Amino acid sequence: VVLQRRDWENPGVTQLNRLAAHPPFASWRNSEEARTDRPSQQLRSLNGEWRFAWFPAPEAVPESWLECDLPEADTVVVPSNWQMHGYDAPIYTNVTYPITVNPPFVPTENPTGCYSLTFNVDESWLQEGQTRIIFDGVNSAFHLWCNGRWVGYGQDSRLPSEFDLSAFLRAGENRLAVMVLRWSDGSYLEDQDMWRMSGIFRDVSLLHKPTTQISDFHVATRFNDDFSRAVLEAEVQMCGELRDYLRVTVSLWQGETQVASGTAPFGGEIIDERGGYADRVTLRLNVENPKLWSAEIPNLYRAVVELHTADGTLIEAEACDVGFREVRIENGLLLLNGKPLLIRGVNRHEHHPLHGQVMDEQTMVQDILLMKQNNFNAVRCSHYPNHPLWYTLCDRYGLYVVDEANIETHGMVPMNRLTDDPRWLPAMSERVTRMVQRDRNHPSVIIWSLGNESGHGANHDALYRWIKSVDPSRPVQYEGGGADTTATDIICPMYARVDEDQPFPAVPKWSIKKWLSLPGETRPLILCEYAHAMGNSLGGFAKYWQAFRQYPRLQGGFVWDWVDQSLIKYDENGNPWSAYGGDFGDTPNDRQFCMNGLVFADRTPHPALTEAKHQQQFFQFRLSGQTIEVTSEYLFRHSDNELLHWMVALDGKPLASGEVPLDVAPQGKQLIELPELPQPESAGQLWLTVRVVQPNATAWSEAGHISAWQQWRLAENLSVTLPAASHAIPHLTTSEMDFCIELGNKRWQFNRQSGFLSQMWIGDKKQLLTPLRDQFTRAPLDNDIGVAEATRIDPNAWVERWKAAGHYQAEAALLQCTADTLADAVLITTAHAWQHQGKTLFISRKTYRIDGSGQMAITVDVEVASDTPHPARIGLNCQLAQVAERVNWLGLGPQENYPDRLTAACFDRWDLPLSDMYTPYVFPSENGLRCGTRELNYGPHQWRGDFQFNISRYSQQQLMETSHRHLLHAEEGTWLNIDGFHMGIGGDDSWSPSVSAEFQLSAGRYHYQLVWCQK
Amino acid sequence: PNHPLWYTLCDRYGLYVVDEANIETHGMVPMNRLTDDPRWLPAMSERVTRMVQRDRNHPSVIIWSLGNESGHGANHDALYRWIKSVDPSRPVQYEGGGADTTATDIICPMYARVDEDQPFPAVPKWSIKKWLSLPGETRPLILCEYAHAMGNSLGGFAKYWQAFRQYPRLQGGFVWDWVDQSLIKYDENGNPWSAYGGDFGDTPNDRQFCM
Amino acid sequence: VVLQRRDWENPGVTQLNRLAAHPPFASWRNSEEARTDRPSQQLRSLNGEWRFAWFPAPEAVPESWLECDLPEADTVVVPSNWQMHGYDAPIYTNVTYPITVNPPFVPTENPTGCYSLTFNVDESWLQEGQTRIIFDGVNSAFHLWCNGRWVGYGQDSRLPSEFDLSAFLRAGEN
Ligand SMILES: CC(C)S[C@@H]1O[C@H](CO)[C@H](O)[C@H](O)[C@H]1O
Ligand SMILES: CC(C)S[C@@H]1O[C@H](CO)[C@H](O)[C@H](O)[C@H]1O
Ligand SMILES: [Mg+2]
Ligand SMILES: [Mg+2]
Ligand SMILES: [Mg+2]
Ligand SMILES: [Mg+2]
Ligand code: NA
Ligand code: NA
Ligand code: NA
Ligand code: NA
Ligand code: NA
Repeated sequence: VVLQRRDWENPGVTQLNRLAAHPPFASWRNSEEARTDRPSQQLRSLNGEWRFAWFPAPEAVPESWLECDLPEADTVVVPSNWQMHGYDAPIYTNVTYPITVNPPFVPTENPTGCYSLTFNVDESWLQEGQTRIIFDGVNSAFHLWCNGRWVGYGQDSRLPSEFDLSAFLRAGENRLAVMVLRWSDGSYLEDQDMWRMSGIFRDVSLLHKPTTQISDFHVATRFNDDFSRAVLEAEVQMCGELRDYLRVTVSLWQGETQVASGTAPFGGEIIDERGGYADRVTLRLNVENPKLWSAEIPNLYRAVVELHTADGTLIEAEACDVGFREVRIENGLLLLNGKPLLIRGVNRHEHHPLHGQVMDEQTMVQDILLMKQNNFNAVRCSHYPNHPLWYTLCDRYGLYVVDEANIETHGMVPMNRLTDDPRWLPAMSERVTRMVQRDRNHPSVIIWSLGNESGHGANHDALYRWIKSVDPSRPVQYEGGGADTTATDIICPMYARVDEDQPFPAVPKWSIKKWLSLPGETRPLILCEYAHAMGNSLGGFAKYWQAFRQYPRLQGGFVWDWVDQSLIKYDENGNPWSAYGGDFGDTPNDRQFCMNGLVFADRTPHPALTEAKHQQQFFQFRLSGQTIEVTSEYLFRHSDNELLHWMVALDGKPLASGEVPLDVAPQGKQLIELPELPQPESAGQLWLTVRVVQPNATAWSEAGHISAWQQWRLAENLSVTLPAASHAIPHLTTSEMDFCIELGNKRWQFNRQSGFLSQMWIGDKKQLLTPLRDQFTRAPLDNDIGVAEATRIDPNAWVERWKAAGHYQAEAALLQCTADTLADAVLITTAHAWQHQGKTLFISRKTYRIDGSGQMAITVDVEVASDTPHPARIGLNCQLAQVAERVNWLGLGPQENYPDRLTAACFDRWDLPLSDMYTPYVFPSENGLRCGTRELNYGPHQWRGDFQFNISRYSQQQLMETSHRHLLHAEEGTWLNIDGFHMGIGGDDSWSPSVSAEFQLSAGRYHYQLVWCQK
Repeated sequence: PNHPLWYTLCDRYGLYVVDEANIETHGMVPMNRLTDDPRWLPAMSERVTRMVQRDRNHPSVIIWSLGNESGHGANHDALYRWIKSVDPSRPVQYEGGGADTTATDIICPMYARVDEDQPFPAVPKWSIKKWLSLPGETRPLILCEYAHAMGNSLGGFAKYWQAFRQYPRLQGGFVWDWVDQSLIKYDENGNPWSAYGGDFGDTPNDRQFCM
Repeated sequence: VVLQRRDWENPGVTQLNRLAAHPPFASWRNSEEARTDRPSQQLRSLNGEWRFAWFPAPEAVPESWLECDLPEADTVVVPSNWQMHGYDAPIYTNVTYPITVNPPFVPTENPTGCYSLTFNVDESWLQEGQTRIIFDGVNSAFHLWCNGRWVGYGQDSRLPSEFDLSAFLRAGEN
């Protein structure tokens, strides 16, 4: 019958004998436990060691397994994904379905997980009431047997499936048998861009309820105009036998204080001609001056729902955290408690590099802490309902949540093929309706989402209206079909750019500024996805935030995304390395596209995270003469855990510092006048830095937390004093092959065949391993690479244009190499042409001036042919002989920064270990650049000028040639890249050119100057 | 939905048709117990979607109905929007939950009187003249059922028609109903007679209310 | 499977193997016949004399009935309501359900109409294309078998239920 019906190939059967969905239950039999959220003896965990056997198909499972343990089975921890235990390979595919697209059919080879548990049930649980099993997450579908008897069936990987086991259990030893199918008709609705895994990956629990029970409860909070009065409305539903003596009490608590209470017998108001709900009641509680919930101040109350008898005997209690907040759209603005939100959001998948898609509390808290510490106030559940604890944590820590239905049909052609099909409406409706029924009481959830990347079908319109009808308290959004369809309250595009239109047919991505004012358009715009943080990315992130702040109806967005979906593999010596698509024999696959995070999989930050933090700052600063103006972007809180540290430094040398307490009302301004600063004697640029510091620890941060910072140039004194002339004079030695410059024991060698500084000497120690040459290329970032365009690779991608123009193959041709003796210096003049098969790409003209002081002044003038694609960089490189421990620089830092991602970096004197000047991106690329650098120190060398640089033990060539970071080997000496100019990194998306025009090297003629000397 | 030939005949002879989904849950307590329940949405959706897919090409079909006497539930709102989305060419009506809910483009009460209010709790039947001008109301009013023609009836039929002609937004209605649902039985003499509820041993029954 | 699954007591199962709904089809192989709305050779009526046996419950139906005619069956006109042929009583109730309100369950004593038809199919219909059966209205739910083999299931008394019979039919008698 089970093998005969094939319920996993029928979108009309999404469950059999599954109980109704509901908010989180614990069936407390003690009111104080419910109030204080203590554990409940009526809610047991079945997590721990289970038995597991893997089969290639459900037809291969022996019938004996229903009755007793398979000797061949292993003992595994549950929850788990079975790919994480190595029973088969996890698959990384983005858009293309991991199975042949033939709905509703799945492959006959369907990996099957056979889970079983032998466990005790006490007779007291069976003597009365109802015992149910709860599977919080099973991927992708499953049948359930209890003591050899079939119980039911479930689909939807991301919401709990519950079954009444009351008639199946015996007192004493019981056995569960769970047959989990990797593929089902549900998989067609689960095409999210992530690892495709399977198994019992979320909690399993047993819940005992009395026969007469609270079956559902809904909490709403409505307010007066100024939010000084609230009504809390609680609708309560029961199951079992109705009796006149039954009562529902709802009490509301602030800490240990009961704030309000209401009691009523069952019997709802008249609904229609047939009467009302005899099995429901609605309690209304008045609350004066409620403490309001926000991400800023997550004020929470506790509501306790008691089912009891008139004489005061408790039957059972349930409870939830209540956050008094109103979400509404009015006049084109999304308001929370009357105030326009600015969403500092991120998309977050549930991912662990060891445990796969199994979530644990520690990882969840770590993510929330890091989010809040980096000025995020909002998270999108991309693209499925989360582990239930996630919402409890967001309620308490204070984050705005977009709860999203587990529906994505990205790989369909066209994308709406299923979602326009009425045959798929039931299956889609359950994914939406069961999420709402589960999560509707969480205050952190402020917006519902209908799913992701499933086009726009009539099924979306139906389910949009269903949500609007059952829950008017939360806007509904959905991006599919062009981001502004009739199924969305919010214009919610993905990767729409700030100023640049991308007018695709049918589904254009308008520039976000333009989008708001299209004829007839009134809604708020919040990007559901933007700033694709794949690898070295988040270029142009500041452009988004400038527009967010300037335009009221641009209310932010959610970065894609939080955490790299890299998985851990082990080499022969047991050393872990980070793996991505294809590393498990999974094919077809989308390689490194699973890694788009602001943090690595182990939650170590990428440099891009600091740019996010800075741009999402909650205080804005302006400087006018002596006065600093601080503006608060908080909506609800005063700045009561904030002080402003200011610091004035001359070229990194502190000159004055101080601190002022911040007392800024929400949306307010404070004026801080600095003291009149003493005049510095020496030349250089004064820099003002201000930090906002949180003196007191919070639930989410340590004492001393820096939340905001800003820098300005103050007065500059130009160096006018003549460098007191040295008496020494360098000597020119000329041979046919070389120009050699000599000063004391210092020697500079210029090769006359190549035209490059080929070697330098201090005494008898060589300084270079490779000659100092021009470099116009970088090891391609993920943004440079893009995607494959079916029959070939996209010719529009930066890497493809560079390769086609012969940038990586370009060979230097010497045009001129001359030497001149001056009064107190030797002048070397060179010119090179870089050519590809007869076409001149670049001309470099250099002068090298070596004087008595031992300094070599390099002047570089470059012509770039207007018809060659703009080059990745205009700079010089060499492999230095020395490996030193520290790198010291006066410039932007301390972290990696690029021309379109350097707003977070500060100008100062920085000192780091060499290893910190390399960014360990899992997919290797150009990395570790620091911009606006005036002085660089490494070992015996000092370079001065105005440049960008990176420095590491890996050549651009190796980075370019290596697919994984663990495969990188330190080279002899140290590779130095010094750029006069470096192209932006982009990142608006990672599958098309995204470097903005002002960050491309398009000027045609470039000049930079550099001084190389010994320090 | 009717036998498919009905719509062909209405196309050709010329009658305006309200096509109505096969959903009536009158005997539930309260009336919307199933239609507000998301577990019943799939079964309900099929009765609406499959009607629209069958009948959408008939010119005689000018209005879609979501069913009859099933209260007002969230499933009605979903299915109302589904129809507006797939077929913008036809208004959608539904009488349940008070005749003027968010699930109807047309105020479509049953047995609302001309001048007399019937102020039932939750689901009042206002006078039709009064209903039109209720604060914020703009929709046309067309009675889905009026003038209950049971036996010696249609008293005051003129009163409806006077109002229909006078008020532009009173655009008429559908009499209840066309044909007596009596069945033929045979006695001892083998002579046919007209039978109603109870006459087949059927019990409980509602007697002559089928006529 | 059929008696075990009890699809008639499950609001999540409204059909099995039923084809998508669509506007009226006739599948004319001649454009002029289509234009003039004349009969189509590809649309046959199965109305007429069928075999029928009444049972008090689906459990009471003999397995043999799938394979061959039941001797106790009567020959009846279809389309028909079996109450009009006197097999059980038609019930007139207005609001109150004729069954106990206990959704989704129905009485165990659930009158069951066992219809059958022996009919012929042209060999040409089977050598090419797709042959479907169309039930314009069946009240209130039904399972369908063809040549002893289970085809599918349908609900909603007032809309056509269509099933693909191509793999079930043989040339000649079915
Ligand atoms: C590559 C695009 C055509 S689809 C693109 O893929 C991304 C890869 O991280 C994300 O999954 C985005 O949501 C999706 O729009
Ligand atoms: C008797 C009323 C309470 S219900 C009333 O019954 C009528 C009897 O013909 C019709 O069926 C109407 O549609 C219905 O509203
Ligand atoms: Mg299925
Ligand atoms: Mg996708
Ligand atoms: Mg704990
Ligand atoms: Mg059924
Ligand atoms: Na804004
Ligand atoms: Na991705
Ligand atoms: Na590489
Ligand atoms: Na009129
Ligand atoms: Na009647």
